[PDB]
Amino acid sequence: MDIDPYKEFGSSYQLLNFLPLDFFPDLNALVDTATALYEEELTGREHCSPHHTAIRQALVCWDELTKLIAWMSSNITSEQVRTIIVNHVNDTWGLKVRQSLWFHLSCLTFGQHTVQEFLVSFGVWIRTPAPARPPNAPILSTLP
Amino acid sequence: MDIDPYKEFGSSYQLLNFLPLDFFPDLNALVDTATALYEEELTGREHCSPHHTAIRQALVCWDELTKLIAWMSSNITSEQVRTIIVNHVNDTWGLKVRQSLWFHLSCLTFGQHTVQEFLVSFGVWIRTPAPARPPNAPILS
Repeated sequence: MDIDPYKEFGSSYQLLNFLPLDFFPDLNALVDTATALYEEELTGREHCSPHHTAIRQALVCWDELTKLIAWMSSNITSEQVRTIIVNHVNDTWGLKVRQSLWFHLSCLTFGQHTVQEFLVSFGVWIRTPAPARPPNAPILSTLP
Repeated sequence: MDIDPYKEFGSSYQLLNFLPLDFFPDLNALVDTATALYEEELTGREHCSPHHTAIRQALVCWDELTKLIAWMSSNITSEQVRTIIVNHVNDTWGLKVRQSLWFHLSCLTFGQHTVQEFLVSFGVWIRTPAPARPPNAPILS
C-alpha cells in the first residue's frame, strides 16, 4: 500500500520535505524534548493522542535501527564501512525520524492546526516564483 | 526513554514474546490481509483507530528498512554477508513487524479485549508447569 504517515494528521510528506534539512532539530534534542514534556504520557498506559502513538512508534522503530547497526557493527562490519552505513542512515532514516518527532512534538505543543497551516504556508511560499515571492518564510515556534 | 508499543494497547511485549514464532503469519500474508480488509481506511485522511496509526507506522518503518537493505545490498555488501544480515533482520525486526501487524489486525477484526484476554490466558498457560497444565493452548475467538 501507498501510505503517507502524515496523511491521517492533516498534512503530507511532500510538505515536510519542502523544509530545509537544517530546519529540524537534531534527534538527541527532540528526544530530550519529548522526554521532558511527555515522558509520563508516552510511557503510560493510555493512547493520549494519535500524535503520542506516532511518537512511540517512531522511537521504537529508531531503537530497532540502532540495535541493528550495533549488531552489524560489533558482529560483522569493519570500521570504515560501518561509518558509511551510519552516515547514510543519519542522512536518510534519521532525517525522517527527526521530521516525525518534530511534526508530532510541535503539534502537541503549539497545536496541530497551526502546524498544518505553517506547513501549507511554507509550501505555497517555496512554490512561488521569485518575482512574486515574498522575501520572508512563514514561521512557526520552536520547541524547548 | 523506555517505551512498550503495546502498553498503550493494554498489552505487553512480554505477552507477545511468549507465543511461538511460527504463530504469527508471514509478513506478506499480514500485509495482504491489511491491504484487502483495510486499504482504503489505512491510506485515508482519518486516524480511524490507534490500531490504524500503529499499522501505518509499522509498515512505514518496515519500508524504510527494506530501502536500507536495498541500498547497502547493491552498494556496500557482498551476497553472503547480505544474506546473513537479511537473516538477522528477518528473525528479529521482521518478527516484530509481524507481531505488530498480527496484534493490531487481530484487534480490529476480533476485538481488543478478546486479543488482550487471549494473550493473558496464553501467558498463564505457558507459565503453568506440565502436571497441572491443560494440554491445549487458548485459542483466539
